Amino acid sequence: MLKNLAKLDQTEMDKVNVDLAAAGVAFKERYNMPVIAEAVEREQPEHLRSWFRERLIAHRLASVNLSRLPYEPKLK
Repeated sequence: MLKNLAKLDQTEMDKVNVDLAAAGVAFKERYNMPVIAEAVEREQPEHLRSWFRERLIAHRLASVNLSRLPYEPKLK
């Protein structure tokens, strides 16, 4: 109703944060700069290891697409 703590929930955002790390691993194409597949993997809590894996496919799509919607202008 008001308290809304259940929304921000450290676990809720934990889940969202893990994907970002996964995306970072997709920066392995950009391995012309430093990317540690070990680190990202180990940064993700083994508990939800599957989540990293599943998200990895998602981030693979997002890596190969290139698009991703960067900055660009585009304003009404």
